[PDB]
Amino acid sequence: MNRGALIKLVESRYVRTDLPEFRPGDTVRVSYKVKEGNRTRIQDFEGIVIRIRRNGFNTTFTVRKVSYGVGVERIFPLHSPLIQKIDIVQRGRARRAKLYFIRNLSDREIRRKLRADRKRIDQDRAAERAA
Amino acid sequence: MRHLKSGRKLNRHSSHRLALYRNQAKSLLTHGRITTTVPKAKELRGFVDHLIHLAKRGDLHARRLVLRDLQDVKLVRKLFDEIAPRYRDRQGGYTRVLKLAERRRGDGAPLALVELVE
Amino acid sequence: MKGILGVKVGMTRIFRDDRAVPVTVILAGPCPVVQRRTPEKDGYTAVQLGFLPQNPKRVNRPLKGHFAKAGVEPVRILREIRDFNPEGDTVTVEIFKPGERVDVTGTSKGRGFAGVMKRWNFAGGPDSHGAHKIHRHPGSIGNRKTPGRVYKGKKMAGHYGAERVTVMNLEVVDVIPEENLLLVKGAVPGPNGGLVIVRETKKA
Amino acid sequence: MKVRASVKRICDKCKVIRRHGRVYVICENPKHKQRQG
Amino acid sequence: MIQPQTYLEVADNTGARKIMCIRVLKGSNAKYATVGDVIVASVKEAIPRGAVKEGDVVKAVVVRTKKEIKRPDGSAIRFDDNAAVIINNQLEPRGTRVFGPVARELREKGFMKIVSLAPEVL
Amino acid sequence: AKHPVPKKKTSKARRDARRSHHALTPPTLVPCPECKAMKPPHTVCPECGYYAGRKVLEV
RNA sequence: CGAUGUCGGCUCGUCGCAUCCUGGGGCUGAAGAAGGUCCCAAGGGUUGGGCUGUUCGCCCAUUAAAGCGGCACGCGAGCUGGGUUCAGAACGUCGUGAGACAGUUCGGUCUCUAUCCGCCACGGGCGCAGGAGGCUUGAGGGGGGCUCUUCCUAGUACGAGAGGACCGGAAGGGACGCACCUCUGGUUUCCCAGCUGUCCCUCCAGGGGCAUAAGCUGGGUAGCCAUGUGCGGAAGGGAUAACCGCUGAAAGCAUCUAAGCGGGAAGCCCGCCCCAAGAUGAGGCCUCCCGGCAGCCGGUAAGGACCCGGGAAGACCACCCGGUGGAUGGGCCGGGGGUGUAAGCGCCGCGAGGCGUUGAGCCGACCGGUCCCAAUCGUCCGAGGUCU
Ligand SMILES: [Zn+2]
Ligand SMILES: [Zn+2]
Repeated sequence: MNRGALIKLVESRYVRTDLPEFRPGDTVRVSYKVKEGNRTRIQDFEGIVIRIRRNGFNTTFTVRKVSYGVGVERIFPLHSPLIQKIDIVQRGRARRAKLYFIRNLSDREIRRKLRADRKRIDQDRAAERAA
Repeated sequence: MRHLKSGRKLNRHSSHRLALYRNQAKSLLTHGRITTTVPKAKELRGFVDHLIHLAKRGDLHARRLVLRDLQDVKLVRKLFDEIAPRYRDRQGGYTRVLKLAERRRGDGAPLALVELVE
Repeated sequence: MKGILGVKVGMTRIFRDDRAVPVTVILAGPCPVVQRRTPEKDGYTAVQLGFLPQNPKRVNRPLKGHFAKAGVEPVRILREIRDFNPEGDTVTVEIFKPGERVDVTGTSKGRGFAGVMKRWNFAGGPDSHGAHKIHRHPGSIGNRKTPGRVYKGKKMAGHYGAERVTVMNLEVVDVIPEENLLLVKGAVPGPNGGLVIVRETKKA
Repeated sequence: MKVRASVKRICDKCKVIRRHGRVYVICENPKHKQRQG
Repeated sequence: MIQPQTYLEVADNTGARKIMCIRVLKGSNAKYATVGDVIVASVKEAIPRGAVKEGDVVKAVVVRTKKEIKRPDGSAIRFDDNAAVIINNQLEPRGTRVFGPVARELREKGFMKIVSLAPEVL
Repeated sequence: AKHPVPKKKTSKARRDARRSHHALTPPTLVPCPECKAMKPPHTVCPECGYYAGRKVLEV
């Protein structure tokens, strides 16, 4: 018995697969389904992915944006069905897998410390090219 | 609770544990066989097998990696020249541990000798 | 009363109804019965389940004869499900169904000679204001000359865990027939790979 | 149920019983209901 | 997880600025306070000539928590502050308009006034 | 800590009683299949200096 | 009085019931709700804070409530030392004075080793009339036991209205207990990276030591954890307390009682969980083993132990597992995971540096594979079954 293998199997039926790969420092708008009252709409959270803890299917991430001069840190199950889709608005090239320090920096400082990833951006331009 | 936590402390703090491993490895490559307390040897197995593995890789990067620990030119030379090739075919288990018959008189310590595999 | 042997393979949450319902995954089956505790023979009702199978060259003659009187391959561990007469000869996860309530019995992780705080949640002592060398002691442990002793069962240091433990009224999140895997909401006692016994809940 | 030691009649309707080893001042008036104790 | 002695930002136009949680109106001995929780606080900082002055002891509602908050989806939200809304004794927002985002649990606890008045419910 | 102290003297029988469990088990040895000499298992026979039917130590 | 450490606080509780809440009930100057009182009821709970050395009390805010007490006004070989009450100092006051206070005020050494009973855990011996290997049972024991809010019933009954139900359901809470680490979050002592000084390797580069018993800093797997998550308080049965009864004489009537029967509580027992045959009453079931001088010896059988590789098992011991058939551990490999693009090279830049190489390189546990290393080789204990 390969216990981790078995966990792989069980999680297999629930793995979401299509979402765009991204790294910390990138900026993303999350199509996240929301159940307000009775209906369930989809609102979007856009900010920096300040963190990605990778635990296979249980891998999760956190997004950070300043709503009304108030930094809202939001966390998402990477394979949640409620995540309708992910949108890479920006390839912020950080230099660490965790980016907690931006919690205490002015927005100008933020943009300065996070520069666009020329490589990955040039790839996405290189990608998004159908037959 | 030492649940699944690997690696002996050996009753030495961090850097002394490390420098112990480095000096032990130095002596071992310098002699092939050495004598040490059993737990030191068992903790010494992986620390040597790893360096020998980097010998089997043999590139410059491995030279500076293993040289981070051995910290010697000539010794790492002998490592990458005689030690690496003789273990060119063996995947892992580059050393052997054997327990000695008599303890140490001075404190009754159980003695065990470490050797590079034939 | 339905039950099955099983092993705690690990925990994980999954998504049912937009809920990340955390579950423990449990390799239960297949469990072959080896001896049925009958009242005429044993004074009560139960069966004896082998899980997991054991090396034939690693079994003593007594157990071997015990599987010769039975018909099962030599199997490592053998336990009894009290008050359970399975018609079938090898119980599997099929006896349960997702959404069914169960109670699980396992041995919690042995915490060795547990201190008194970790073992009973005693407050201990302050970290400053002069607390002399007593930051984790239980303080007083009794009374003066009357009665002048220590009552039985006074909470103290000792082995916290490493003991038969049963969490109850768990829910079968999902069964996995092909794998003999079972999904139960909440956490199960014992470490991963530690043997466990899955039983129908006694609640109502 | 007035509890007391000196249970007694109040009105003529106050009937007394030794019910289960105790003395009860039973009557129509629930106020008159007395239990010796 | 807000507890007594905590300072809270009042996210509306009542006049206060900060408050001190001095109780948690959730059972008699609940340890902490969190989103949608009704605490009792005191006014430690108020704008000059506000509706409420310092020393006012008023029931509030926790609308933001610097401590993370889980949800049955599994998602987690967490602010960079701890805010609250000075309400009346009827769970009604005493202030007219609120500031900053808030948490959807207020909907989950009959605080639709705050949710509507919220510039950004989350 | 008020200096705990033995209340009474331990009788001889009680002292020996606690000293019951102090026995020194004989260190189990086995004969060297190389040199037929007794020795503890799982160690090189210092007589023969061999182990596992082959030489290791330089006796 | 050849010493029984004195208030207070902390820790830990255990117990009483003269019960504060929760359970039940009686009466009411009980319309309903809320009440008052009394009776039964000790299972559980009985908050946080300000003041003060304080207990006490007042107050703040709550709660269902914010019980009174006993346990050397419990608890210092468990802590503290705030007060009291050593010596110093001062004040008011008394005294001529030295000094005095119960008046005040500041400061003021609290003593590592547990022998015994006791308690918490773990073992060894023997026993459990044949020896073993498992599985259990369960005498008895312990844990637990809670409470609230909301909603429907139903704005119904009641009530002029106000207000506002019973009972019966359902949902959500708080606190507490158990377990677990999927999620959040914390440590994660060298797993990754960066950086400063110094010295060294080896001049550069690239590295190492020291800066703590990590130099600092940014992260962090596992494991351990709460603040994270899951689960629990059952339901029900029985006997019941107060209480309410039915039948009913004594005693034409009546009477809950005398015969009898019933209901009837967070209460008791069981029921739930765990321990448990040293339960010497040593239990039961299954399977295995089979001579010489009640016995006695013998190697033995089964089997076990030592030994060894270990282990979410552990202080030791113990427990579990493994032993060439073996994946038990160390390697190695692969995956996971972390860190975050190694060096070297090439290019650009006067340079600091940057670009690509390159999600690179390293990589503790984690998940599995590979017998490369080593659990080698072995020795010993262990049956001939008490008698009616
Ligand atoms: Zn009367
Ligand atoms: Zn020899």
